[PDB]
Amino acid sequence: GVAQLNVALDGKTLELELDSPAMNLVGFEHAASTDADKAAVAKARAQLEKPLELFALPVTAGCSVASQELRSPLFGDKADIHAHYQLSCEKPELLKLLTLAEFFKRFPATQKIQVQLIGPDGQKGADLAPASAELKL
Repeated sequence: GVAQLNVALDGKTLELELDSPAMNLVGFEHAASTDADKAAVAKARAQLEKPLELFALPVTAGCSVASQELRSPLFGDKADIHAHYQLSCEKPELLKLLTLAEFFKRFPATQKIQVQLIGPDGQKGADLAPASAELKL
């Protein structure tokens, strides 16, 4: 139950890249057949489309979404989910702490998240888990 997250904080710009097996987010590795499959896909799509909620960005930072991409056949019009987010924060000084607590609540099949961070300070790695879901930005 292992996802990657790449974070990049340069000034106003916050970039988030999630790479996860479909299993963690949707509950299965096939394309969507049954009603129960189509409803799990739609629940995951709706959640991944609200990144300020899923990554619990603090409202005080003034974060807004400039772009977001879901790359998977599950989310196209016709075995890995990629989710790319470009955010812009009016007060990025207030981004002190990234919490994946909400990601773990909304996708409880995710047991561990490997985070890479890149910032004016350099590169930083951490393994996050429901137990310790926080990372100093």
